[PDB]
This record gives sequence, C-alpha cells and structure tokens, in this order.
Amino acid sequence: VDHCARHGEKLLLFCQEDSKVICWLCKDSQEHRGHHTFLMEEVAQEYHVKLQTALEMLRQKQQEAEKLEADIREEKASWKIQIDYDKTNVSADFEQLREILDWEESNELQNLEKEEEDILKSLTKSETEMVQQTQYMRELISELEHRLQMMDLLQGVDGIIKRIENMTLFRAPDLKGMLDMFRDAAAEESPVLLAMNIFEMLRIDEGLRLKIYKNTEGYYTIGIGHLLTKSPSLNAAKSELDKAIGRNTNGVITKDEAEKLFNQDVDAAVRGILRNAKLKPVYDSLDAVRRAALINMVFQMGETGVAGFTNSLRMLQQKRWDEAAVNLAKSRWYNQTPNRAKRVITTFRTGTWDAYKNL
Amino acid sequence: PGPEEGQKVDHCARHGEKLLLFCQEDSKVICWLCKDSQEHRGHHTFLMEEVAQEYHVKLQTALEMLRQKQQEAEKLEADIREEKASWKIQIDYDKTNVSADFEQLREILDWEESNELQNLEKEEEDILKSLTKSETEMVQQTQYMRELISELEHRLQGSMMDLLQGVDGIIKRIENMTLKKPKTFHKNQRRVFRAPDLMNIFEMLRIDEGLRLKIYKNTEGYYTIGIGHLLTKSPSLNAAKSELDKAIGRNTNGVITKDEAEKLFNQDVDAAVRGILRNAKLKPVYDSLDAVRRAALINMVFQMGETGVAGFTNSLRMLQQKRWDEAAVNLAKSRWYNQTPNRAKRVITTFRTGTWDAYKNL
Ligand SMILES: [Zn+2]
Ligand SMILES: [Zn+2]
Ligand SMILES: [Zn+2]
Ligand SMILES: [Zn+2]
Repeated sequence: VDHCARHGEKLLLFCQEDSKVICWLCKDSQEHRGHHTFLMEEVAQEYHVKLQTALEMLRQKQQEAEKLEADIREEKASWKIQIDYDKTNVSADFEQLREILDWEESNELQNLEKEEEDILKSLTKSETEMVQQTQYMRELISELEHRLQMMDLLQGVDGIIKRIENMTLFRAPDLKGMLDMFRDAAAEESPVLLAMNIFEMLRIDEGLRLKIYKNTEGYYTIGIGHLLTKSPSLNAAKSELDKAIGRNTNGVITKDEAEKLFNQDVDAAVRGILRNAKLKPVYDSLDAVRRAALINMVFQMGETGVAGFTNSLRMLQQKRWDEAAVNLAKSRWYNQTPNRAKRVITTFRTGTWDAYKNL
Repeated sequence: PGPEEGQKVDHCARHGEKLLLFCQEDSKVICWLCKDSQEHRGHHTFLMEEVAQEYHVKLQTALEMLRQKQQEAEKLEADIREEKASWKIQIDYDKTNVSADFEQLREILDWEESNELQNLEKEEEDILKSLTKSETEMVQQTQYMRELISELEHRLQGSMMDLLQGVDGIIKRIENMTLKKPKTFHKNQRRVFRAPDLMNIFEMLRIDEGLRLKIYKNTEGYYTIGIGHLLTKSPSLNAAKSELDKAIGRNTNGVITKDEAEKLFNQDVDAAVRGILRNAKLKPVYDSLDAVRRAALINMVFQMGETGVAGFTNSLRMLQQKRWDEAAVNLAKSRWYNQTPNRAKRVITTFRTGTWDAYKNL
C-alpha cells in the first residue's frame, strides 16, 4: 500500500535530483549515489505552498487561453462577413459596368437611327419631286397624243418646240486592356472591415488625455474618456484618481495606466451589456463592426441609457440600416454629441469603419 | 355630224370671219381680217391645211423623244428608291453589328467577374483553413491547462507522497509556460478590385431583278442578294450572312463581288431550265414554245418555282394551245400580276406580242 516497491520498507525520503520518493535502502544504489535527500516533511509543507501558487497562475493562463479560443472564433466568423461583402461589392460593381455598356449601346444605336432619319428625309423629298417629274411627263405625252388626232395641233406650237428643246432633267475599345491595367495595382492595403476595433474606435472618439480635464458635460475625466466624479472639486477628482490608479497621481498619469483604465472601462461596460436583458439580444445579432458600436454607446452613456433606444434596438436587430440611422438622430443623445453620434450611426449603417478612416 | 369630213370652223371673235389661217412668226391662228390688224401686219400667213402635216410630223418626231426622255426620268425615279433601301440595309446591318460587339464586351465582363468571385472564394477557403487549424491549436491549450490544473488540484490534497513524487518536473514545466497565439490575418495585405469610373434569259432578269452586291430585301421582305438569289425567308440578318458564306464559300461580311454575284446567278438560271425540264407539267409547255416564250416561262419559274408556275393550268393549257388572246387574259387575273404589275406586263407582253417590245424602253 505504502512501501518501497522492492526492498519492502518505509518510504521516508525525497531525492532532490530524481524528485521522487524513496526509502533508505533505495538511497544506497545506482540512481541515488551522491544524491542529496531529505525526509518528506522537511520539504512537504514548503512544496505545498509552491503549488498553491502555481495553481493560481495556472488558473489565470487557463482564462487567457480561453480568450485565444474566443479571439479566433471571432476572426473566422469575421472573414465570413468580410468575404460575403467583398463578394456583393465586387458583383454589384460589375453590375454598374454592365449598365454603362447598355446605355452606350442604345446611344450608339440611335446615332445610327439618326442617319436613318437624315438620309431618309432627303429621300421622300427628292422622291415626290422626281415622282411628279414622271407624271408631268405623262401629262405632256397625253397632251400631245390628243393634241394630234387642225385647230387642235396648231393653237400655238412653236412654243412647245422650245419646251421640249429645253427639257432638261464603330465604338469598341480594348475593354480587356483597361481592366488589365487596373488589375495590375493601385493600392494593395490591409482589410477594410477588421483593420480596426472597439479600442481604436474609442481612442478616436474619446481621445487619450493624461492630465485631468473636464468632460463634454463639464465633469472631471482622464485618459481614454474615463469619468472620475460629478463633483466640482478637482481634488475630489484627484482623490478618485489616486484611489483608481493605486498611487499618488495628483491629477496626471502615465499612458500605460491610461490604457489600464480603458481596458477596464471597456470590459466593465461589456459586462453591463451581458447582464442587461434588453441589450444582449441585439449584441449577438450584429456583426463585429457594429458589435463595437453598441459598446461605444454603452461606454458613453451607460447601460440603462442605451436600453431606452427600444425603437432603435428593433430596426438594427431586424437589420433595417438606413432607417435606424434616422431614428437615432431623433434622440437627445444625437443632439448633445452630433459628430460622435453621427460616426457611431454611420457605423451602424455602413457596417464599416468608413466613419473613422478620416481620423 | 358626218364621217370622212371636217369639223366646223369657229369664228375670229374680234372680226367675225372664219379662222382658217395659221400665222407664221406668231405660231397662232386667225382670220383674213386679222391679217390686216397691226398685231400681224408683216407675218407670213398660211392656210391650216398647207401646214397641218408639216407640224403633225414635227410633233411625232418630238413626241417619241418625250417618251424616251420619260424613261430615263422614270429610271432616275427608281435610281433614288434603290438608294433608299440601300441605306435602310446599311443601317440594319451596322445596327446588328454594333449590338454584336456590345455583346462581345458583356461577355468580357461576365468572365472578369467570374474570375474575381472565384478569388474571393479562394481567400475564404484558404483563411478558413489555417484558422480552423490554429483554432484547435487553442482548444488544445484551453482544455490542456484545465487538465494540467486538475493535476495540481489533485496534489494539493491527499497523500503527502502524491504531492511530492516527481513534483519538480511540474513546477519546471509550469514556470516554462508560454501559450502560443493564433494565426491572425488582422492586417496582412489584401486586394479587392475597383470598378473604374467611366435578248435572252439572263439580261431580261437583271432588268427585273437588279444587281446588289450586299444583302437586300426581296419584293416580299426576304433577304436576297445578287440577282434574286434567296438566302433565307427568315427576317434575321445574321441568318442571311451565314447561309451566304455556305453559298459563296468564304466570309463575305455582307458583301460579295460582281463575279460572285454572277456565280450565284448562273447557278439559279441553270436550275430554272432544269426545274422546267424536270416537270411533267411545264416540260410539255417549254418544248411546245419558241425561244422567246421559253424565256417568259423561265422567268416565271425563276420568280416562283416549278411548283408555283405549275399552278397555272389554264394559262399553260392555252399557251400550249397557243391561244395568245385567251392566255394573256388568264395570266393577268392572278396574284402574280398584282404583286408585280410592271414585270407582269413585261412577261405577258413577251407571251402575247412574241417580241421584246416590253424592254426596248428599259
Ligand atoms: Zn527501496
Ligand atoms: Zn536520487
Ligand atoms: Zn381676225
Ligand atoms: Zn402674226
């Protein structure tokens, strides 16, 4: 049950090298000569602590590894959208080319229908003209024919002698060529749908500011738009900061810390959405480029404040884009921060970072 | 009234005496008292009869000139009407020609688009391959550690021996821990394209059939060429240009030469003589007719075919009975006469008169 395998004795020792448990008879052998040993109790309670610490770190890395799972789980599904957009974009693009050809067709055709108007109008004119010149001839033949048959054929004839004596009568360019020119290159750049994130979003929307400033609303705030306190006391806001950073900041911080707060503010907001019953369903419904836009509206005016946009939360889940943009503009949130709301909407609209590529 | 006499003579309105004199120099007619008026006091007067046939001749000699100057005028009447349809063709050929080039291009797009989607699908396959790999390379890490943890969780409990046996290898491997990261394509270069921001037989026929070197419409709306050479009865132009090349033996592009026009003309006439001699309805007639009427017969078989002309029983019966007076009437009462009266007159004339009086003017 608990004895040395072979020697049949009590396992008391612990070789440092082998790191395995042995008995005193095991010690006097090949694999344990020159080896330092100890009794199990002399090393036990020390090792116990050593794994009590290994466990804790090993548990954090089990969270970090469970993030890398999610991380690429998102990227897969993201490309699925990236592709199934570049696809429509690429197709619809050609569709417009297929249109400009349809116009240029009937255009060039009516330029030939114009020649069938011009040359055809000089036709019926010089037709009727020389068609009477034919019957007017039968008018004189029938005349003389009955003029003959004396009173008839003489009533002025040396005039008709003078009458008869004066009877005078491709658009097609190398389209393949141009497409071969543009197919070459123009600007080979990174993706245009996941070359940015919720972080770079808010970095642009909130800016990074190291020393305490006042809000859009007037309140004290720091770093990547982290609210400190509604109070007018700069010190009180310094106090909250001092308390928030875990040192004596004095209303100014490192960028490294400015980031920490931001990661937390983001991540804290997210948990606010996962717990709120009205928000989450809309989150899971949207693509990444919009999943971030919800965090933005939450990061700004908090959980309870976004849940109120029920009229807007409906369309976006039903995915009526151009309309959800107009309904959000009627909320006070648009009135107060016009440019910010505009950028977030345009992102709820286009489903792209196009509202940010400027900045 | 009276026959073999002269019509009564009217009277000089200004004087009263009969109008009998032809004033030379004034070309008009007057009485004797009118010769004394100052209007003529110097003009050589003559009796109407003394000059009647001088002028009756002079008008006939002039009247014939009028008819022959009426033909060349009626020929320039058709000279225009021909050019009319000669452009109506030129357009309805350039019209289809362009709309066939605008299709060569729409084809070019279809293929380019096909080539572009065929690429956005290679990316998706390629990327969603390495991803679904490294993905499991993470399902490994996450699950693995959940088992590497359970090891410790097991040691931190139970026997001191369990806690201790081979414990170093673990605090080694855990200190030497570095979770790898997934193969992201977050920012690797890429390209999705940009749509840019944009007499006998042959002669008699040419007069009636004409000579065009390109595809023109018949007297019945069918595409023909040369001298009445039917390519097709279909209203398609592309259908004419296709059969045309099977005929000529080259790509004409809607235009042949004069020796190619005559090539297909001698193949049509040489068949008309056959179409008749191969027919037990017409051959009895063709043999019992002289050279001129034989042409008038071949003209009808060339115009309609051996089956069509063989539809004229009474006429062919009478032309065999040689009843010209009766036959010329039976050929007029026909759809052949209505569709082309001018040509019908010329053929029926060739049957009745037995001469070429129907082409001395054309
Ligand atoms: Zn032992
Ligand atoms: Zn040992
Ligand atoms: Zn008189
Ligand atoms: Zn006179």
